[PDB]
Amino acid sequence: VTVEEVRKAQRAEGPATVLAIGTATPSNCVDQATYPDYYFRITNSEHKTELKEKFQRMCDKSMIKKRYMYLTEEILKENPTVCEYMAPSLDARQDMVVVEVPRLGKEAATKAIKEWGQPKSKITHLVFCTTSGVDMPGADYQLTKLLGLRPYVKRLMMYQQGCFAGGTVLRLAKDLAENNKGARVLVVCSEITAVTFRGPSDTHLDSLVGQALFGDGAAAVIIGADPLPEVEKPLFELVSAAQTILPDSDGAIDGHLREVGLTFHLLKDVPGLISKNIEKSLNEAFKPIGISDWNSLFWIAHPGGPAILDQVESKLALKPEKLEATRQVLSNYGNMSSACVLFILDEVRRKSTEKGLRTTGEGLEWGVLFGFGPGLTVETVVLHSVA
Amino acid sequence: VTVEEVRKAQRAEGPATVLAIGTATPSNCVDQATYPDYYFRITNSEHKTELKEKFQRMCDKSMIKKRYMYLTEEILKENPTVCEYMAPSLDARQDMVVVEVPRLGKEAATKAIKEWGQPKSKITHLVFCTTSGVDMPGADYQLTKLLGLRPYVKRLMMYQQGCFAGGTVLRLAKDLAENNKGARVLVVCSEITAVTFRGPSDTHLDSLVGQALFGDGAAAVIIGADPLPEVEKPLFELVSAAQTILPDSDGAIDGHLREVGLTFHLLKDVPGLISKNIEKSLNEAFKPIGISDWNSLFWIAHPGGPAILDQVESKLALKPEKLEATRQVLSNYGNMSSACVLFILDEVRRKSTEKGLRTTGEGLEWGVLFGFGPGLTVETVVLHSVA
Repeated sequence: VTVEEVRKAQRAEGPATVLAIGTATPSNCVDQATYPDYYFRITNSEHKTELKEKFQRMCDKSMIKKRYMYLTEEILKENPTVCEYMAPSLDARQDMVVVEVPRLGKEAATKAIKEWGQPKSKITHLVFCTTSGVDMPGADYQLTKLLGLRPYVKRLMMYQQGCFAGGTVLRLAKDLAENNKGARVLVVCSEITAVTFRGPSDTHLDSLVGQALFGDGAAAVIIGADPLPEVEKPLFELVSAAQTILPDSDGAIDGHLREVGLTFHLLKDVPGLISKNIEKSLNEAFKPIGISDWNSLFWIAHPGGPAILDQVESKLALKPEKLEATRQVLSNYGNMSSACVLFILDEVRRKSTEKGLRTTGEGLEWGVLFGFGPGLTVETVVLHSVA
Repeated sequence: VTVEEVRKAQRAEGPATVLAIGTATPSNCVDQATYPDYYFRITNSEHKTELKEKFQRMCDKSMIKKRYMYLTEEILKENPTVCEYMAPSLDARQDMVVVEVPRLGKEAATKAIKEWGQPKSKITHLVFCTTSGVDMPGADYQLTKLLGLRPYVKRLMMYQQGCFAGGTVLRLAKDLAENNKGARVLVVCSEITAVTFRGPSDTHLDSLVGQALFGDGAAAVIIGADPLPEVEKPLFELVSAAQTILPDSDGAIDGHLREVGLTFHLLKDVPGLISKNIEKSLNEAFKPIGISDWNSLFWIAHPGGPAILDQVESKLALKPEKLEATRQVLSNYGNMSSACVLFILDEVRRKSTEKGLRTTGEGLEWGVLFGFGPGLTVETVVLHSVA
């Protein structure tokens, strides 16, 4: 037998297809309205009255109503170094997220697999993504053990990538599914802010921004090409996937894993940089297939913060309806990093089904999924809806 | 315009092909024969006679002649916490490797690209792998920046996987190259032991094994499908790629990133586990091809330790010269983790040319590449040589 013959028999035929979506969050629901009172109490910072006033404004303008957090008051009372702005606490943080990340990931994966309707032994690939903690063997191994997947599942562990990774994992699963016949890829993004939670500082307001925006959550997706008729139910098709680094964006967002845990730094105008350059990525993606009206697409954008959405909306003159699904998730979950865009994808097909629309993409044919993160990196995924 | 139409024009035709191999190490060469004297001196443990005696026997049995290490005596003098067995030192270690890992990686990448002969702007994908530190943005961004790759290069950052990742990155690049027409993938593995280096402890001899085996190094590979005639020169073909977790190997190899840096643990007979199970991976991979004689293959195996090679050799009854290239790399470089098999792959084709053999695979047609690591995980890649 020749290599050319193996290649022919080994590869799939059709486009990568989203076959199921499942989501999960911690049980502790934290409402944004009174978070500043709670936050400044548990971090023993109630004497910092002016800084609390600043934080109240941050939360009021975050356009977040609630978040879900693994960290509770009880847990934080047992981990006082985590409550400090900067105290040695990495070990404490790691002990938490090394367990919680794959645990929450399992919940999302179970729901996705349940929707899927196929035996979990049919899962051939696993892409696990997180920005919360690192370990060897990784969370991918732990999840495989918790779920009881086949030991010969082909795993890819994606650590410490940040907010754009939601697009990255789809970009990955696409090539895995399309290049391997019978391949069914379980994608899981799980994020826990226990690694980034910390007390307030008067001279580090960019770190406070994180405390106002980031929430916990996990999302899982099954992806495969050549869907089995009747048995499997396509939701979306992955058409193409691009990644790029924005011009003049060096050091805009930095995150370092230190003895004090994961630190968060903002140096440049992230909303300005994204809105200034995003149309270039839209052109690159959609010019080949003859689309120039961005309002004719159904949208999924990472809600890093409300300012990104507002300025992208303004720059492109998007109708308010376009980013409704995005803003809805931001409102009800906050910024769950890499998992966000998968929650939003789930929201789009939900509202489409509920409204009884022509397609899973709000009745539209083509869509776009955006991830934004450190780099500054922009992930662009072209989507097609299903009837 | 249809999705099906896009897919047909989007994919590549032929098998993923290795077009170039480049390697690099720190300039500081460390002699293994006298390493026990040096190591126990620089870690202020000269008074630990019995332990030093044990370490001398470890080093003598390691079958390593020398290693290359970024860590010099000068650097260790300025970072005393790194010399201790367990002292807070992660920040010091991170400051080192966040820079060195992409620096050494670029050195290897430049060599590969030079052999390749094409413009670096023809690189469409970057797979970067390392077990040495984490940062946001990651080493993949830094490499893209330093090397001057196009901003829209599609990056995959693989952190904290360990020794089996040498096979993982090939499995990855295989799908990226074969599913995307014109795709050319730069794969880079870069490993720096500055994260794991620590002083000796009476009651943690498994950690001491690491100090005897692990060395620094980086390897880079250009991978693509549909090689251009004349201008590009194929070296190997990637036929298939598998991954699996061995039975009853739970917790055989653990690695934890903590405030003392990266720790290393052994709990089970790793050589025994691999040797006992490796033939299952061989059959699973080669029964389809119609091969059952493992001596008809050319071999690349991760030299985790000499014991693994010796027990695999006897278990399969391999002719002694089958693991010649593997042992040669172990002797000259030690265990460079994920980069090892790429050094060995380079050794095989150089050695074959030097012998004037009919193929790049020691004059043979089919070959196998193994990675072993935390899981206990095994990666298996079927290779085909080039005339």
